[PDB]
Amino acid sequence: VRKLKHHEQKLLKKVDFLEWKQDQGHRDTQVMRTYHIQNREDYHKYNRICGDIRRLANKLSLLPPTDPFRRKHEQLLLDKLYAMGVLTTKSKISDLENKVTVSAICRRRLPVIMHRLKMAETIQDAVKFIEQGHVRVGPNLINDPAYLVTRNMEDYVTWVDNSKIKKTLLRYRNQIDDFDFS
Amino acid sequence: TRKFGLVKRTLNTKKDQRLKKNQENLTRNIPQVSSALFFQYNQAIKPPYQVLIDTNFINFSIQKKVDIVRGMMDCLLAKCNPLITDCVMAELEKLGPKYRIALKLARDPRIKRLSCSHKGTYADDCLVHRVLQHKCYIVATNDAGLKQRIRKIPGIPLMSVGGHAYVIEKLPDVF
Amino acid sequence: DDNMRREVQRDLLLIKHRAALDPKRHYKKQRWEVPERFAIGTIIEDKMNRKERKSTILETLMGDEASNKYFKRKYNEIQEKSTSGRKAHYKKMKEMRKKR
Amino acid sequence: GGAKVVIEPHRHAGVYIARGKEDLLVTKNMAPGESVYGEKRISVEEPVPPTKVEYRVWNPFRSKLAAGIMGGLDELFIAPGKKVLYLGAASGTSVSHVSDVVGPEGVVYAVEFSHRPGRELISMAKKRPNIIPIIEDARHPQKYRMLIGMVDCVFADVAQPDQARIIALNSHMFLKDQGGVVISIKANCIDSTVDAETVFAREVQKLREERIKPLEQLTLEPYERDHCIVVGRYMRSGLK
Amino acid sequence: AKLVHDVQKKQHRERSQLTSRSRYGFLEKHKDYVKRAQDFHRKQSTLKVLREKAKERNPDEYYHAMHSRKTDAKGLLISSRHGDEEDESLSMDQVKLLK
Amino acid sequence: SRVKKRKKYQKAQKKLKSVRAVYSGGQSGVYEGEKTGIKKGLTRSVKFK
Amino acid sequence: IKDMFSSAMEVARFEGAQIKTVSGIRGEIKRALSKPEGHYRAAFEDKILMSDIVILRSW
Amino acid sequence: DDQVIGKARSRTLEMRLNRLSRVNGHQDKINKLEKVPMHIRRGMIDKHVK
Amino acid sequence: GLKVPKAVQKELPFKSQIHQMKPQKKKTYMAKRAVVLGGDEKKARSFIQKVLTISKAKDSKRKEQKASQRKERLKKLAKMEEEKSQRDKEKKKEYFAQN
Amino acid sequence: GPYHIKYAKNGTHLLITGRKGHVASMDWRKGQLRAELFLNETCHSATYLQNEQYFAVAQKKYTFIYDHEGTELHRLKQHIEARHLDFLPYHYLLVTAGETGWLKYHDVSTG
Ligand SMILES: [Zn+2]
Repeated sequence: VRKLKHHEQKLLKKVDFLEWKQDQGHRDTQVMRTYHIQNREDYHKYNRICGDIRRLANKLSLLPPTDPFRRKHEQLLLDKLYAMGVLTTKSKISDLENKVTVSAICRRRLPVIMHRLKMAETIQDAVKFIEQGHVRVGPNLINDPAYLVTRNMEDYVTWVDNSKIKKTLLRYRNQIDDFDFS
Repeated sequence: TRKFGLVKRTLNTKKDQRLKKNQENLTRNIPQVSSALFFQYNQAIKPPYQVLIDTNFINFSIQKKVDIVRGMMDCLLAKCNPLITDCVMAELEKLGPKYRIALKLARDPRIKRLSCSHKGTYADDCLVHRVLQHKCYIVATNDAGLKQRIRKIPGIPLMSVGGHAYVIEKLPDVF
Repeated sequence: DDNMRREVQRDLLLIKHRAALDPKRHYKKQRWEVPERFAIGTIIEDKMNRKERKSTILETLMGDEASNKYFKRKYNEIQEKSTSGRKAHYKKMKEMRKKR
Repeated sequence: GGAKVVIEPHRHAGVYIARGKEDLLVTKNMAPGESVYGEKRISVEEPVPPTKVEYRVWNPFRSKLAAGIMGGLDELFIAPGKKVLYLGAASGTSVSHVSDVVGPEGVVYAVEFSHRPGRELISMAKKRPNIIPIIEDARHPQKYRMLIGMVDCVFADVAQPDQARIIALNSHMFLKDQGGVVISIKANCIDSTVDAETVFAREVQKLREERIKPLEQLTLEPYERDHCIVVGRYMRSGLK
Repeated sequence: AKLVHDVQKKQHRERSQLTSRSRYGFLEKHKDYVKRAQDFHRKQSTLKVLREKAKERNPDEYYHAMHSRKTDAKGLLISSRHGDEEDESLSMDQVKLLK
Repeated sequence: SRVKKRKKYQKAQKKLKSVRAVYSGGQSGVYEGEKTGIKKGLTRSVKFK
Repeated sequence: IKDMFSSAMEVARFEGAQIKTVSGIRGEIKRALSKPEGHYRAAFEDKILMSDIVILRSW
Repeated sequence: DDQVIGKARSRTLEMRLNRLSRVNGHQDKINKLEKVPMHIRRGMIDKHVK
Repeated sequence: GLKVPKAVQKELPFKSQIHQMKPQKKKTYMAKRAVVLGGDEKKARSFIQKVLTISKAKDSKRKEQKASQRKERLKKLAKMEEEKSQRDKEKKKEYFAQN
Repeated sequence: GPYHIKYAKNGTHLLITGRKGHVASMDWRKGQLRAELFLNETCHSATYLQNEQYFAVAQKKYTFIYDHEGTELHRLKQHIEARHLDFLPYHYLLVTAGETGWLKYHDVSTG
């Protein structure tokens, strides 16, 4: 705390007031900083789910490699996570242990889908825009940033009609038709 | 009146300077080529030569029974000041009491001795540093590694016990 | 201040581009971006005449005679390599077609 | 002759470069308007009227410290607040340039043995008020032990074959810990019986035996033949 | 050259455009052809890239600089040819002082 | 075979002015300047160890 | 291609041959043209220029 | 195999892969020990040798 | 140069739109106000231009010649590194035949 | 809500902990507040650790450790439902008991 002198640094080597061992390297903080996660327990509520997928893939790999219960359930879990967007491809089954990850479940959120769809400039501005209530999926407006937008359901992320942001991009390309409110 | 996209403030391990990995928040130097050298000649050294010895040169000379000063005079046909640095002497003293013969053959009145000022006793780095510093010495050695270092740097002759007397490599006036 | 930098922005260009001023001089390679603080100075000879002491390096180079000849020659051949095959060439080829 | 140049600072603090179509090394003038050895001066008009302060060219063919500076040394220890002990102030040629590197707030003690160079030193040190001319043999520092105390650097351009012992005496007496030491070695003056790299190695070994840790040497080859400059810091406790 | 004579590696000079066919100037040979073809190929490659982007446009795209940037009647972009560090219309006190 | 070695030595001491900076013989006349530039970033000296 | 043959009978005799320009652009005789007698249509690797000379090497 | 359930299966597979791998792979890199601290690896060894 | 069509470049995304500014047809006020000095100043402008273009052509010539230098020694160094690598992969095999 | 009040070990600083969400570390005899944070869950108790520089709050379930200006430094995965925090200052131990029937000591220096 005072940049210990040399005999002190030798005499108390394990002292660290910020980084502890149970913090696991502050990855809750670090990936919630990356994806701009609002409240604190979302990382760990996703981590329970990654733990459940990895536990099941462990127990399900422990079965013999030939039996159809193993093969069928690994394929069901693999297609389930790929259609949920948590996985990127269903090629190999070691993706169930290596590449399922809280950052994957977070990349599947709604502000991040907004940013990767170019509907905002950054994930903080996407969080601001859907806190301000511009973004609907399908017909109904979505208001919380934690919404998880699956592979089929990211074809329906749009803005609401009558939104000032929809008005300003149409009038940027001066295609604004004021008949249909925007 | 409130801000949007509100977050908790947590410590930023990429950017917080309070923690150990983030504690680290021109003038070029191309050393000039030694004026002693021609292209690869070292036109400046002339007798009496000054020959930096190391430990396996001492051990190989004792195992071959070549004297130090007379073997160097026979090899170069000149005069020689064989020199033992303090790290070479410390390496000989560290080699044990199976080498007491080598130790009291290196403590000789005719063998002069430099005094290196650096921590520890690594003779190969001491010899290489003080030979590429100055380009006025001969390096007498028998290490494969030290021989390859010295014969890669330019203008430094290299003596080595080979056969039953000394041979000399990068000196171009031996006969 | 900028009221001085806009005065001497030209001889600083010549000190930056020294290696083009003379075909026999060939300076060693530095970039020399303009420093933040500098000061223009005039060499005091102790005890070029008074007719040819100037107020810029630029006026000395322009008052020189064979240097202006060298700059005009080198500029004209840089120009006629730069204009070599571009557009007056292309329309002289098209009108060579359309003539006959 | 009458051309215009632009003054720009060097990496070293106190010395400047004068760019034109052939650039000069330049220092400020502590006594403006008069040349100490006939070198050409440069007169800027520093902007209450704008004052004409002026700058003086450091000829490296006539000055070993200029030869070292523009051959390129990493660390001179001569800086604009320093106290320098110049040993072998042959006359005031390089000492004037050292004096106005050092500035008005620092001191240059110019030690010289010969008396007609001493007269030149006093007639220069009147109009450079921070040069203290000391006419005494430098090999006995206990004589002028009463006149100087705790210099920050020691420049040494004596021409003696007991050079390193002279420097060791004056450094142990008057140089502070981690102070600077600059040596000008002239090989053919130390001893012509050996070659120049042998005598450079021997004098550097003598410096590190009198616990001046040598940092750097430079041969200064287009200006002098078989000279050298060794920079060191007086480490006083453990060169290691 | 190892087992090659100097009279073996001679210089085969190249021919010119025919004297009859001289208004289509410079009969071009294979080095001039590859200078033609590879330039057309790189311009087609960047044109294919821009057509790919126009197909993958995603018209719900919102960057904040479409409050300053504006599009003309043809649909293209208006780039203000003076600056965008200076204002185009100078106000009446400014024109008073300049006049 | 002599005028060969007469000229591959004149090439040789012309290449030597590219590696080192060869002692020319001292100052010719009045000191004009550095004539090729002063570089304040580069320091061409041998540091110790 | 304008004149290396004199008639449609000659081009019919030489249909399908491989020609090339002097710039190495390969090509092939496709069909005898109808209206001028010795003219034909050839398809090349890419767009040849007006300044080129097509070539049919034969023995 | 096709009948060996979990922990025997994973360690049988790990054993077989290490045994096949030891022929061509480097001896320094086939058997990496787990990063265990000094005062507890020495303790594990002392109690296991007891 | 590359001429990218109107039907494409009006349908490009916001990041990829081409900033192409139109010429000025009208003699505008600041263009007809602004003053250019003559005589000695026009020969100073011509001189600074001539210096700067000879400097730019000199530097371009020097850098293209340096490219031709290091491409050729790159080729010969590829020959040498392949030679040394081949002697390496034979000496290793000879070492494993001896051991 | 109801404010749990804790002082420092000297009299210099005060640390109040509202039951709804409101924690504040302040100099109570200057007017200097140096942390004020509305952690929207029901906080119970709080203590300083060894200075005014770190303070531990017993939140809805997990105990958190914040630094001087309020940034979160640690989220204790153990200390499942603290209600009572305390600090042993010679021994550098944060002591914790609550709605689990467990008493936990957390060495604060090494972690
Ligand atoms: Zn040593």
